[PDB]
Amino acid sequence: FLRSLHDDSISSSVHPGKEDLRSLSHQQWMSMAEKVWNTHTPNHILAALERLTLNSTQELKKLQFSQAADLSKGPSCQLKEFSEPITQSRSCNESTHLDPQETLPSFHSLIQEGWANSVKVSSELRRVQSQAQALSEHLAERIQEIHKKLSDGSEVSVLTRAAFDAELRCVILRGCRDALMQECRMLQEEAAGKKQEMKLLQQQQQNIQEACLLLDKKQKHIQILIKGNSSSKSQIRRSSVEAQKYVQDKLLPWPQE
Amino acid sequence: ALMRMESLEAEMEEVTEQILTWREQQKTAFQMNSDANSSCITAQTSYLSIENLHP
Amino acid sequence: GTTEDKCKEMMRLQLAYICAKHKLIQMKAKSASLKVGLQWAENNASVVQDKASQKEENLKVRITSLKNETLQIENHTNSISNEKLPGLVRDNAQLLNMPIVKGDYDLQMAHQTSCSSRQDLVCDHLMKQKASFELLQLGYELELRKHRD
Amino acid sequence: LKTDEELARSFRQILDLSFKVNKEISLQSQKAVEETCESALVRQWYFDGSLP
Amino acid sequence: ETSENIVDVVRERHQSKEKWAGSTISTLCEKMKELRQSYEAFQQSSLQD
Amino acid sequence: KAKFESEVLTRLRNMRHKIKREDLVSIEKIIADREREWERKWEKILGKCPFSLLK
Repeated sequence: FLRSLHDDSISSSVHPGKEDLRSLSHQQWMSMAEKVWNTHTPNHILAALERLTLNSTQELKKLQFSQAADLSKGPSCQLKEFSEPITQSRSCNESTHLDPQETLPSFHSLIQEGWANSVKVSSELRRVQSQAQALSEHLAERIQEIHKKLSDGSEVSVLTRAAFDAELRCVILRGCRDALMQECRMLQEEAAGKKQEMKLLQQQQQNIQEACLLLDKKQKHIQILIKGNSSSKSQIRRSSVEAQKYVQDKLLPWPQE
Repeated sequence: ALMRMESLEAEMEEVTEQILTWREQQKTAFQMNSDANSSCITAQTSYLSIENLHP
Repeated sequence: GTTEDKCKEMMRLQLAYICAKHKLIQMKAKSASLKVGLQWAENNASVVQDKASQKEENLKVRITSLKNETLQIENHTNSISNEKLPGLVRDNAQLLNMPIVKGDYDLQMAHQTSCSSRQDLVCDHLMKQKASFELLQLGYELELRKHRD
Repeated sequence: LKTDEELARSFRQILDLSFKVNKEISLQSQKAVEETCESALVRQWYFDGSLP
Repeated sequence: ETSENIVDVVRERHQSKEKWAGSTISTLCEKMKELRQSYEAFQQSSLQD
Repeated sequence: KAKFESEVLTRLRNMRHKIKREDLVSIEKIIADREREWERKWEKILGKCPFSLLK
């Protein structure tokens, strides 16, 4: 019952009608609790509670040892094949396909790959730079050849040379613009192709945040329960003192009267 | 078996040499470009001067 | 290193990439422009002797027209190079961080899940404890009523 | 047995070597490009859009 | 006994897959080959300069 | 055979020591100088830390 209250507090879904069912559950427990106190002796109930408490402590210790063992076994350990298909493994399910848990890569390992990729780009730059220098030299040689053929000293030849240089400049500049646009297209396509991946990361990021909130809510509940249990303990001591005081002050004096 | 282990060691030495050789080649390549850029600043100014044909 | 050191490292990686990629694209554009220039120069080398027979007035008009076209293309090119290109490169540079971030997220999610589970266990224990206390509390309340009768 | 362990260790070191070398070369390349370009242009590359 | 132990140790080293660098799982020999190819490729790109 | 394998082990150790104490120390110093020179250069030009603008 308490767990159900807890899960609800955490899941904020106040379905309208759940209160009738809660009251009933609460009443059911009250009836059961009452029955327990009618059927058995207080001495036996408390004894039972003591035992339940010991069991609960032993369970916690076992869990401590088991989780310590899971942290020290960082992976060298080889998949020992042990055999009988005995346990169903159903547990609360069945589930555990997942353990690809290959050692998630470390920041160091990823960042190393990043720098390796950066070097690939720098290497490509050097290659293209060498190609551009060869082409520039080849173009200069060709322009000089064309200028030598138009050197017949006539005003028309000079103007024809200027017109050539101007047409050539236009073609080169068109070529540069088209190339840059082309490159921009590539960069856009690349960014567009990764846009989905980024959305996914955003979702993950939201999930991480949501999850952080959830952890915080849970943490608050834990703090409440801690306080709650401390208070209950004091109350149990008070309640015990009230019943004893009633017997001493109000019942024990009657036989004399 | 021992021969196979020896082969791995040889390969490791070879890859290590390759990484260090590559590092040296890049150090020379950046020194040569810094010397060439100092020389080439002089030549490029010349050719764009053909725009000054006013009289 | 502090999240801060890692961030710095990532940023460094981006900056190095931006610088290199920008220059690369500039060089790719230069190279492509030279190639087209060379191809054009080679195709029009034989036609230049036949144009020398054209009336002086037509060549002057053409040069002027070409000068105006060149200025327009230059202004478009500079706009692409100085405004559109740097933004796109920067956007692409940020994408370099994707695998690293993903890796971190994965690591965090894994950590959280582990923590949540641990919390659930603690909560469960405390609730069990409360359940026991409340049973006892009810026991005391019930006991006082019978003494009153 | 000692040789086998040393093989794995030695290789991790080689990977670290490769990494630091790649980073070195990338930073040198950055410096070379920055020296050929006017600081104002490069500033536009790195930071233009983030400055008011 | 020694002869057999030595054969096993060497076999395990050649077949064992581990995350050496990045996000990919590989044997020591594979990762070493990859690394070698990468620097061969880098060197070829520098000689064509 | 024991003597030869011992020599192989010594060669691997010498290689690793050479990489760790000689080669990586030199490379890490160059990387640190370059990163500092760069941060100083842009801090002077921008009047603020360059990384704050990218955050």
